[PDB]
Amino acid sequence: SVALAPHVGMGLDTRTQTWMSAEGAWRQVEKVETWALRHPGFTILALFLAHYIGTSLTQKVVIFILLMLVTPSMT
Amino acid sequence: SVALAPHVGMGLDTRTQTWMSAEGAWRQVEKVETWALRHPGFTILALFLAHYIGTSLTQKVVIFILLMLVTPSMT
Amino acid sequence: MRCVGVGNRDFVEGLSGATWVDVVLEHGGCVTTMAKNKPTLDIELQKTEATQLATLRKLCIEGKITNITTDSRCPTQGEAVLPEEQDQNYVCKHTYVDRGWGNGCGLFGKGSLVTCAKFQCLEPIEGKVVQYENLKYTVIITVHTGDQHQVGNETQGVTAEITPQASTTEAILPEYGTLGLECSPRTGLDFNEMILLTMKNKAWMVHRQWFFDLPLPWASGATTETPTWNRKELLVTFKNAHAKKQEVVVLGSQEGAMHTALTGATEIQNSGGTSIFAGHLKCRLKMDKLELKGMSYAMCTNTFVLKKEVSETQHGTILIKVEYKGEDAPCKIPFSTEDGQGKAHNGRLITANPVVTKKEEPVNIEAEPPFGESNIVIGIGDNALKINWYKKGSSIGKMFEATARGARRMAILGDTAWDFGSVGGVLNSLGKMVHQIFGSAYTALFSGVSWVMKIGIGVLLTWIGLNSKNTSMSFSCIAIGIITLYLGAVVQA
Amino acid sequence: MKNKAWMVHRQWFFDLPLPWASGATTETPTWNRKELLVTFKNAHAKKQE
Amino acid sequence: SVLTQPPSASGTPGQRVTISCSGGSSNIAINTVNWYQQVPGTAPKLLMYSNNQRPSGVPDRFSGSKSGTSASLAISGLQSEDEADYYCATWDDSLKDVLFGGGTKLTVL
Amino acid sequence: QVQLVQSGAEVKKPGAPVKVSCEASGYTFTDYFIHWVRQAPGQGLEWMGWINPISGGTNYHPRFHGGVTMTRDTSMKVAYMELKRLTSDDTAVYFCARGRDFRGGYSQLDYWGQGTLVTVSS
Ligand SMILES: *[C@@H]1O[C@H](CO)[C@@H](O[C@@H]2O[C@H](CO)[C@@H](O[C@@H]3O[C@H](CO)[C@@H](O)[C@H](O)[C@@H]3O)[C@H](O)[C@H]2NC(C)=O)[C@H](O)[C@H]1NC(C)=O
Ligand SMILES: *[C@@H]1O[C@H](CO)[C@@H](O[C@@H]2O[C@H](CO)[C@@H](O[C@@H]3O[C@H](CO)[C@@H](O)[C@H](O)[C@@H]3O)[C@H](O)[C@H]2NC(C)=O)[C@H](O)[C@H]1NC(C)=O
Repeated sequence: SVALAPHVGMGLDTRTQTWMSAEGAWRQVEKVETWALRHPGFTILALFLAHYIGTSLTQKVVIFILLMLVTPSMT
Repeated sequence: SVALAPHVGMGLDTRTQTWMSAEGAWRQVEKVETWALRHPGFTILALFLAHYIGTSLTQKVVIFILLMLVTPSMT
Repeated sequence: MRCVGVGNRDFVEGLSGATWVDVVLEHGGCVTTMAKNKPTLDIELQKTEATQLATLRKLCIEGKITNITTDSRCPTQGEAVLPEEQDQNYVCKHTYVDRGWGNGCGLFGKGSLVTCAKFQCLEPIEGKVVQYENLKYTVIITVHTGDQHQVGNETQGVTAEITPQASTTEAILPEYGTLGLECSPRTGLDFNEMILLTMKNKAWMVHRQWFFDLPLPWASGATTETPTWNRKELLVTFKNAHAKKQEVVVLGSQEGAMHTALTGATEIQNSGGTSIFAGHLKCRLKMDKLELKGMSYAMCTNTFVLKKEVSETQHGTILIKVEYKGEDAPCKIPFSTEDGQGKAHNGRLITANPVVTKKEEPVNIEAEPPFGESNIVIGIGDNALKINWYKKGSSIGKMFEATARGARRMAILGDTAWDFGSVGGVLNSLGKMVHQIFGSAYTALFSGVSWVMKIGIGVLLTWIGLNSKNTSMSFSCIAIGIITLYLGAVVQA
Repeated sequence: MKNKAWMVHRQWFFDLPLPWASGATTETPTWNRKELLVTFKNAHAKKQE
Repeated sequence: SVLTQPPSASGTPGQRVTISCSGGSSNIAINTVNWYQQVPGTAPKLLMYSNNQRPSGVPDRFSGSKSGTSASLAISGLQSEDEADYYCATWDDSLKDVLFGGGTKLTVL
Repeated sequence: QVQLVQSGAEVKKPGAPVKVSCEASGYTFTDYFIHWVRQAPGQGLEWMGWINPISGGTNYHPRFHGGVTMTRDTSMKVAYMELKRLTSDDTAVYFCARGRDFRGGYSQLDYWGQGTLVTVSS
């Protein structure tokens, strides 16, 4: 494919190993983390957006985590 | 692999268009759209989560849209 | 004894009124059965194969751009056209370019500019399907007769090719009888929509809708000589630099992108016919005619000697290799274990009833001692060989490990794990039905959710359950949080 | 690469995951991080390919 | 672009004669050139299976390399038995096809 | 050893399809290429198209797409090329050659056959 929609989580799994598990386990996460360490500018805006949206620490945390996670994965 | 993390927003602005502006302008939204059309199940879960966490209207809609964007991209 | 030391085996001891026990044969994992009066024999899946592959949606992975052509029209007198554009062999798309006295127009204005290119097939990647009829399953059967060197032997056994036509088969073992096999290949895997995506020298398992969603141009998939592609614009891009001309590039080779894409697909082997590994099949064993050899054999009285070292395998069972020293070819081996110098005789002889077929070379016993330090004797008399052993662990540890193993079985095997090792109990069937409806509703929600996203969703729902008000808090918290966390912990494996 | 060229921001030209070498064109490049490209698959227990 | 090499004459006394191959910025300036000599009327054999590497051709006297847009071959101690047509072929990567040359009628006196 | 028989030369009439068989044994045929280079009398030889036996499709020279077709079989390790249309132009001997899949080796035609010859006339 365009390698943007990996064939993952289809549910039709078996005891045997998949094509690539040791790397696909952390591929997307490592992309997000290298993004975040490269560019901290988005973090300030994400913190502000989570903070000034109606704030209960549950809501603030979930909004901040999602907003900091979505932009890197889906640029 | 390297197919992930394009430097779409890298900021080296230019007047002429880029390598693939036409496709890259919409490929991510295309991935999300085809993921949603393939799998309708996540919509119910996102609606449930937003409805039972969103205190207000705007918080609910923001939570719903972020959840519906992150998961297809994180797939 | 093909089952010894496989790291995935599981004991399925039990029978029923008419003596059937069902078991799901996970590929690469062998199950072992026991009974009060039946021989313990070992079952392992092998080589679920197919024939007569049907091909559809032959994809394209690399292009080739030839015969670059372009046509321009003067501004504001209609769009440019090319008679060559209609043919399906051409990719063509028109942008706008400013046209001037410097490039021969009538007046300054934006004008259409079609540019067409001859897309050519190169290195197609075919994805075939399997007619459900052609699925073929082979199950090997090894009985626990100790031979000289039959420990974990893989060629030894009796094959039983089980196909959906011959759902029921016999199994003529040597001097034991006929083991009956009732099967249900319908619920093995949803092969109504799998596609065998064959790469250069590799082939895989994929879901149907995902395969139709590969963003590459596709062909008819038939055996035609001149394929015609569709959505050809994907593999070719048009470079319009600051609106002066139009050039076309073929966008390289998507091979590595594909190899990175199929991050959750399984593997098969492509060598002539394809033997698709990585599948499970339930089989209702029939123990009707199995009879123990040497039931009436005389129990010999002489000293035994330990040829090979005692060595215990994983999850609590030990191997004893002993050669009889005497004169009774039909001898059967005595056995008894006494811990704390008591008469408890606790434990189980995991092998049915070992017998020395021939004196010269040992027949090797297998047995499972209790957790505590327990001695094991073999023969009879003062010189009777006695072997000490000390198993490490306690009963609660075994219970915890069994529970974890069962959870791993349930998560991967879906709704058929309740059929595993069953007797037909009314409680078991009701549990299977309830778990089936609940799990179907559950997986309907999460069709396509990943490792980390499932973990995060589980955390979020366990939190929303923890702090909620009304009595739905426990149901949501326990059910969804535990299920999602335990699936996030063990998935993609 | 091949007959085409590009301009990419330098900070982004080391973080894209691929094997890399000294670029001394000495005909025997010892590639750093070879593990990233080659992938090992271990079947259900048993052998390794 | 497309490659064109010239036909030329030579003599049986040993002398360096250069079969120059000229191409473009997409076909030979970046890729490995391949040199072929054919005994006329039969199957051509391969003379250079890399840029400057010969598999089993006449050693120590057939050696050449490429410079920028041009590739060249040098022959030393050329006798009569070397009467052959010499071909330079390079892989074009823009048109996704190899680009064989017209041919040299290398005649040796 | 590794070689290509290339069957025997045959000559036909215009307006009919001709076949050129080309078998190469002695090595694993799957990995390597077959190139099908044409050679005219008193003219230079030009290459037309690859065929990957294992999974490959036709990748003709731009001059020859829709003019020729290429097929193959893996069991017998033979590559087939046929001429769907014979004009007066194609009067030459057609070759076979083994090619590598290396980017620098697309032109690597190490081994050649005898050369099946076909000419067209009334
Ligand atoms: C797994 O099962 C196979 C099938 O039996 C075993 O092969 C067997 O190996 C034994 C050796 O322990 C062979 O017996 C010996 O044969 C030689 C002649 O080669 C003879 O001189 C000896 O006196 C003894 O009889 C036996 O013939 C052979 N059976 C065959 C090949 O069918 C194998 O050893 C087992 N174990 C493993 C780890 O593979
Ligand atoms: C795609 O482009 C290629 C060139 O890039 C076109 O090939 C051209 O094909 C024609 C006939 O097949 C060639 O004409 C021939 O020229 C020779 C020259 O000696 C002449 O002797 C013959 O009688 C014949 O007229 C033409 O030269 C050739 N162009 C080249 C080699 O540059 C091909 O036709 C194009 N395909 C299309 C437009 O569908």
